[PDB]
Amino acid sequence: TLNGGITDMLTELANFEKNVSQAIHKYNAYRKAASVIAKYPHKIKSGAEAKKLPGVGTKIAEKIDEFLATGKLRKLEKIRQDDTSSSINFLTRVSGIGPSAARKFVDEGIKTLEDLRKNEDKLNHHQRIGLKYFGDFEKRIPREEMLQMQDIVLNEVKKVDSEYIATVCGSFRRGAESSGDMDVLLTHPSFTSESTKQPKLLHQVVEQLQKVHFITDTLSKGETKFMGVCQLPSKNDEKEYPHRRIDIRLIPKDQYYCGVLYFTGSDIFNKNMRAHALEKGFTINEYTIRPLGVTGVAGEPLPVDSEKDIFDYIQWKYREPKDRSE
DNA sequence: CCGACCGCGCATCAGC
DNA sequence: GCTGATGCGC
DNA sequence: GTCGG
Ligand SMILES: Nc1nc2c(ncn2[C@H]2C[C@H](O)[C@@H](COP(=O)(O)OP(=O)(O)C(F)(F)P(=O)(O)O)O2)c(=O)[nH]1
Ligand SMILES: [Cl-]
Ligand SMILES: [Cl-]
Ligand SMILES: [Cl-]
Ligand SMILES: [Cl-]
Ligand SMILES: [Mg+2]
Ligand code: NA
Ligand code: NA
Ligand code: NA
Repeated sequence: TLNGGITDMLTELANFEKNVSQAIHKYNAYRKAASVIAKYPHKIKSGAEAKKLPGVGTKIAEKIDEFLATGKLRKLEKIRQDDTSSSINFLTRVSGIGPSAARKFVDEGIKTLEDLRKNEDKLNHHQRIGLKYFGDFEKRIPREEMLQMQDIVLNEVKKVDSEYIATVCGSFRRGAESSGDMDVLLTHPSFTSESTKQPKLLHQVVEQLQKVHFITDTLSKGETKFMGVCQLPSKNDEKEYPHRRIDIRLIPKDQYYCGVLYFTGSDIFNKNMRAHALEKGFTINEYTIRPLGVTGVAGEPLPVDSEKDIFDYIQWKYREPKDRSE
């Protein structure tokens, strides 16, 4: 929060480009700037000072001067005054409603929460759940609750099969004192890059968690990726906990490190690392790290036995989870 | 300049 | 039914 | 919107 004013501005600008302009590269350009500045250990005094940092160009330097000088940005002031922009930005806050759907709904006259509610018929399954838990999904999850949730998930998983290994990643693994959701990496010895000796591996876990009333809804579900809703159990007479978003990813056992790396994030950290990888002649995905042949085509997976091996391949000093929050 | 911007699972759709 | 592109999200 | 070659 040392430069909280500036970073909030950039993020607001990032959201505008993504949601309203549908300019994904401008979106990421603003995010990178916000990130590098959030990490800057000095209270910024000028755009020029800011331009020294990588990711901050001329355009953003100018905006920072305006912000430092007036405490606001006219460009944003107008965006906030624009009804269409405001409506699209809001609608995209519903899980399942993206830039396209948001703009389309506004085109039909659906611009508010009230509107969405009386038009459920026009929403797909995911969007319907996103609306239902609109309020809840906006709430943060205290680490204390993340710990209780972890306990439930690991123990329930263990009940299904002692050989499953469930790892909580995302901001939680990065040591965050609060998280936006719960991210679970799952592995079973019967599922490897070599073969799938047992079907319904993810299903079983999902089913067990639904049985105990932990998982309450499903946004989407496939063979290796579950995306849904969960809720901690409340005691007698106490208000129940808010519903939380939960993602579960089943990854081949032998590809755990690339998997835990990917799911630990952050998303921006992953983008930076994968980009750096390319520059170093490698391509990284949640399964493997492969070299780039002279042609520019990925080669065979390289041997990995720790998160650090991945960092070594691209000549990056290892960075603990707590330091990957970009 | 100007091309590149990480990589991929699931839901949905049009076209065959 | 299938494949492929697109939307959305992680 | 920003970067490198
Ligand atoms: N290669 C990519 N990896 C991505 C991307 N988005 C998410 N991820 C990865 C890294 C997250 O930690 C992880 C979980 O995705 P999530 O959105 O939950 O992020 P995080 O948990 O880090 C969080 F934003 F901090 P939260 O508010 O939930 O506490 O998924 C992406 O665009 N590319
Ligand atoms: Cl763009
Ligand atoms: Cl402003
Ligand atoms: Cl691996
Ligand atoms: Cl791969
Ligand atoms: Mg998360
Ligand atoms: Na710069
Ligand atoms: Na959304
Ligand atoms: Na998540």
